[PDB]
Amino acid sequence: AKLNLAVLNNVFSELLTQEINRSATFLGLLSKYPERKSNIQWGVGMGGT
Amino acid sequence: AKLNLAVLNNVFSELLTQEINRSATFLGLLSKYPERKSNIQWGVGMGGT
Amino acid sequence: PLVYTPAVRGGANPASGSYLLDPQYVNSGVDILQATYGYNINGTANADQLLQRDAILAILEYALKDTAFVNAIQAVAAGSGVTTPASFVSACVTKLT
Amino acid sequence: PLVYTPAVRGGANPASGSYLLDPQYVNSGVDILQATYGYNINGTANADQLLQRDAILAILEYALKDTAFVNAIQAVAAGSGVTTPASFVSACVTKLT
Repeated sequence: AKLNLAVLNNVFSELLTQEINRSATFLGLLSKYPERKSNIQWGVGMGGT
Repeated sequence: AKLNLAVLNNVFSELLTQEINRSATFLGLLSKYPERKSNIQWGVGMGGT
Repeated sequence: PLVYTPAVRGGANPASGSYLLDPQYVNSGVDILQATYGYNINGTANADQLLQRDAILAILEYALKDTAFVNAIQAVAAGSGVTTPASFVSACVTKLT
Repeated sequence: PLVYTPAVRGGANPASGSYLLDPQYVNSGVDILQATYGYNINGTANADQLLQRDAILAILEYALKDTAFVNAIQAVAAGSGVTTPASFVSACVTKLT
């Protein structure tokens, strides 16, 4: 018979390590703008003269 | 997929219950004495006259 | 057909999923087990794994506590071809088929 | 004859007798056990209960993790008359002998 055998508690330490790749590299430099409109309209100038 | 289903820990509490019976009543009233000899000798007197 | 319910009395199906096994005395004498059983961690159901989890808990709540099952799995391990126990677990599957 | 070692690498025979099992992923998918195994707490193991302890730790480490043993124990539970699983283990002990 062991005295404090089955009454031992286990405690996880404070060492969470995130081990995935999540990163917005290209989204982090696109110079974000807000737009509260339905669609994005601009003019494209071809030739013709 | 729980994010802390394997980091939660099992901890007991200070509630040790004395279950075994180890009592000593008749030893507790015999008026103990320290005899440091080999054997105790006294005298018993019968009749005869 | 088999109609197993989780044998841990107050708390068969938990909210967290850490279905804490009750401690059990495994050699019919001298040892103790003290398991847990975390639920769904790499998927949810598959509608087949609910029947395989219906047998993992049955072989773990009841079978290792039993004294006639453990004397049977003792006898398989004493075979003439049972070493390095990936062959122990394969020489008991062919007993179960 | 079975030759066997405790499967966790640096913790084979512990000093305190609390042999912490390493967690295995049991249902081939989605679950986890994280068991322990206390050593001699109700006496000693008297030269025959070492052989039963030799086979309980093999059925708990190298067998529940396997995908052909959990499918072999699934098909017994879908048999005939295997209800109230104190008879599931008694219908499994007849196959092992």
